[PDB]
Amino acid sequence: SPGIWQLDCTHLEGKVILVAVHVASGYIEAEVIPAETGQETAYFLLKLAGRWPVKTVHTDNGSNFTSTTVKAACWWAGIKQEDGIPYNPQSQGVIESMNKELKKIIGQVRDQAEHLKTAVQMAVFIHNHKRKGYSAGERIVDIIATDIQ
Amino acid sequence: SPGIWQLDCTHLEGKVILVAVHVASGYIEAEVIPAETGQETAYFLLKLAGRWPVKTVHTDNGSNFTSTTVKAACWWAGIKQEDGIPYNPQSQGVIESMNKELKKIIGQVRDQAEHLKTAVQMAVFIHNHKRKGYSAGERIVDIIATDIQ
Ligand SMILES: Cc1cc(CO)nn1-c1ccccc1CN
Ligand SMILES: Cc1cc(CO)nn1-c1ccccc1CN
Repeated sequence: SPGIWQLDCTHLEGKVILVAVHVASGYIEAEVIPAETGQETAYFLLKLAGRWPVKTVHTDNGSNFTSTTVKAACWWAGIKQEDGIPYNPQSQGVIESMNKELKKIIGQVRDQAEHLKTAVQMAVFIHNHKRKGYSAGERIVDIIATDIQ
Repeated sequence: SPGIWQLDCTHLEGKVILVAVHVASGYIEAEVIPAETGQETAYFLLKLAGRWPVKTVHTDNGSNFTSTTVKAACWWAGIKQEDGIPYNPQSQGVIESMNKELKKIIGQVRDQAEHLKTAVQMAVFIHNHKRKGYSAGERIVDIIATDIQ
């Protein structure tokens, strides 16, 4: 469970926001992309896995699960590619709630930012620092550190 | 020291590679950008600080130190902006050695990847996972976790 991530794709301003959630902590990384292609998803996973110890990724949909390019990136980066079927039904609600929260924060910034990508990274910052009391950023580091030891 | 990062800008294929190094661990994040502007550097720092607890950044040059946009990003993200003057002269050598190493890895993968940005992220992955025996990725998490506790 320290190495389990879930992909999530949401839309805003006619643009695509690709999100990776560290399931145990709620910590996220995100990027704005023109469209969710296998290539874009593969590149995003490469970046993620160079930065955190990504053991398993639950893909956000069947197209990214099927994608040879995504499979190739998972092979390259040593990631077990899995489906994202909500066997525990609460998983749908959790992801939906996060997308709502993220969009709310995006709305709260951007009087401040010209470009959506800046607003999305501001939202990532606020989400990961928010105390709920530890933050998601604190939880992910503690979870992974405990695993190392 | 858990929160201290150093910026580093290096060049390859007529392109700019912007690197942030976590000084205590040797862990890095990097991106390819068309040119090192204040705007690009500011955005890079925003991304970094949303992902790791960035307390202090030693800027890579005087232009980024001076930049109002970089100063604004540091304000936004709660980062202390500092110079990168090598008061300890070994710091020059360390950064140069890292740039050499990074370019070497890029060369080793360059044929697997069409685009330089992909090769750079492969290099980030290899660098952060390399056992020296802990990896830089392991060291950064342990350093920050110990600071939290
Ligand atoms: C790791 C990764 C990211 C992307 C997409 O940018 N492709 N791969 C990949 C995967 C396997 C082989 C070659 C490549 C490079 N094309
Ligand atoms: C945090 C950050 C990154 C960048 C550059 O993309 N600017 N800022 C910034 C900083 C302060 C205010 C508004 C903005 C938004 N322009």
